[PDB]
Amino acid sequence: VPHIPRGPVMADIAAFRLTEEEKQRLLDPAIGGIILFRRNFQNIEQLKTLTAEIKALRTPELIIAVDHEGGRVQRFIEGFTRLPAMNVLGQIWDKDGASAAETAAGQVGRVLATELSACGIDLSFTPVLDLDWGNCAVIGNRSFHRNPEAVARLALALQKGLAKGGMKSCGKHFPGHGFVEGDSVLPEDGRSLDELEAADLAPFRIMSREGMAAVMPAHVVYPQVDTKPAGFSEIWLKQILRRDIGFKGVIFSDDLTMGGIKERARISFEAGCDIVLVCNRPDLVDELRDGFTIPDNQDLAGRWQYMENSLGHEAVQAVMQTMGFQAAQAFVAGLAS
Amino acid sequence: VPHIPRGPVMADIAAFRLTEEEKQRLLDPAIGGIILFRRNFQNIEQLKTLTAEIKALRTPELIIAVDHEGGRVQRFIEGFTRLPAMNVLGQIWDKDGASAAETAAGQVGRVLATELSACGIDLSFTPVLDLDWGNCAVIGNRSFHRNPEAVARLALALQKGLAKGGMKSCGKHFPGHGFVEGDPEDGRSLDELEAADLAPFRIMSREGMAAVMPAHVVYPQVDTKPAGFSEIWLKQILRRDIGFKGVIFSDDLTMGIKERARISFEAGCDIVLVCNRPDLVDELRDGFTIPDNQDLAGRWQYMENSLGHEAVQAVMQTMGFQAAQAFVAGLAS
Ligand SMILES: [Zn+2]
Ligand SMILES: [Zn+2]
Ligand SMILES: [Zn+2]
Ligand SMILES: [Zn+2]
Repeated sequence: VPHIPRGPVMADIAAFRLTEEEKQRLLDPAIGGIILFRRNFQNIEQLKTLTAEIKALRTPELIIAVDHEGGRVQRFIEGFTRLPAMNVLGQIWDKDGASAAETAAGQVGRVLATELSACGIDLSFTPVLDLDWGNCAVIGNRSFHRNPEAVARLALALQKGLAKGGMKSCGKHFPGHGFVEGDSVLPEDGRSLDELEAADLAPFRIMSREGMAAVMPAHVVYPQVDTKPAGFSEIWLKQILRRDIGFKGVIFSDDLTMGGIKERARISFEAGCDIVLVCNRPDLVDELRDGFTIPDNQDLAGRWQYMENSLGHEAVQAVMQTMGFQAAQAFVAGLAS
Repeated sequence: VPHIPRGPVMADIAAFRLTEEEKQRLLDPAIGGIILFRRNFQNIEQLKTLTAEIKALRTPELIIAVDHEGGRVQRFIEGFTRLPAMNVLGQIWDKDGASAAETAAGQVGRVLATELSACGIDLSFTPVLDLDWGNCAVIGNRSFHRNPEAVARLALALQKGLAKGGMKSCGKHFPGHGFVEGDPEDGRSLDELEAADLAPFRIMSREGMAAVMPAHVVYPQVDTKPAGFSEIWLKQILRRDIGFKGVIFSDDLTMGIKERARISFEAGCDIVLVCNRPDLVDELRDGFTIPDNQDLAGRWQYMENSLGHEAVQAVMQTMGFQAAQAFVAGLAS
């Protein structure tokens, strides 16, 4: 079982089980982790088998992630508790007050993460910290609330729940996707940095302070700060996110599928990304990995490691048998109806 | 004032008033219409001035469109009635029953179209006929309902309202954007789409829907080309099988351009949209051959607003319209 450091590329796979070609690809030093999609999911039993065999290829084990937010962003459905859209928690905040909503967000996080950890998943790419300005359809119900104070506190409560199911969090989309319109393309947020500090960046600050492991940048240009999109901007990622905010976690790149690949990757690392995502294009991963120079980043190993699931298979299966977890499942299922 | 047929390209503009360069571009025979966005809107007074000067360049007048659906897809805010997201009407259907929800959809259509016609706009790109399978975030609240029967009936009621404000409708996104994840491939069979997602498109086409926008989605069991570039979807299924006689607008071709345009026309689109990239419109239009389409002129004409300058301003003064505005405003709060 080869001992290889986790590389700075997050790739993906085609269907329900690894091909021999995928096995060889995932052994390349360039690769440190995998993102799964709905096309990789048939049922719980099959997913466990898939994650186990990904994990087995090398050490430290490849990090496995998925987009389980809730509502209309939940890759794995059959055998999982159906998760409410995050705005449902924003609505509880409005109706029953902040305390009830925090408690509810805690439960949602616990159920979401715990069911994924049972299947060998390390991390869910959640929460959305984007504010509901009432402008962006693609975000839409995925946002907790309009108010940055509610988004922050519900995001923290969700994160505590996620940690009870073994997972860290990944905030998105830095520095804020909520103000642009998004219903079709690369959109423009025309506001000043001061305006974003007052609202959209506040949850990112708060979450970073409280141990958020990772961040995904917005596919959005903010011309008052930089004409480069956030994912390709030294200003956003190094000046603002690292130095000013103090964030020590992973910065994922923008999806590099959109020079060529290699050039797109180099620009992302230069802008300050730790890891680059390359999805639905194993040909580009092949092109990228051949003769690839792993850029100098002594912080990469620890950043990957921080996202490893803290819970073992058996401890999570055991806690899923308890009355307390079953009650959490029923509660969370009820918020999704 | 040049007499030029409306070409098969729908282009756009940069800001609040036409530049001299945009005037020259919009005079090119390739262009037949304009889509406006939020960046083109400051207030009602300025919009009227903008549409008037677009209209004045040539005859027949360039068709002007906009994405006013409701909720988080509503380009023009200040001075307009704020429109509810379409799922709000789906929720009324569930709570208060189909009849209340149809009545509500009627009012929303009327207010949406009427306020846009007052500003010189011809068409809103609505309704979304995509089903709420709970899969697609980009559609999200923009969909009426999960059930194809409710989507169809609310889309019909909305369409009747739109016609009272002078507008035809444009159903989207054919053959159905609701099942894919959207935050892309729909892996289902044609039989599965006939059973649900295509039903509203059939119903709406049967009841006189004038236009359709195809999905930026590949359905590999029917064709590995996306719906917008598929002879199978647009000619075999939409024209011959369904019997649709209206406009097929392309999806946004901004992703060379000439080749992308040719494929869309060959696949069966009437008109191609090219947005946020006036450089690509320039590239496209230079030495452009307007493809053979004897139905194009009449298809454009059918989308012209049916109400005049005076007629719409007059109906906006009536008690009945004011009541409609208040009702619709209330659904959006
Ligand atoms: Zn669309
Ligand atoms: Zn985006
Ligand atoms: Zn995203
Ligand atoms: Zn789409």
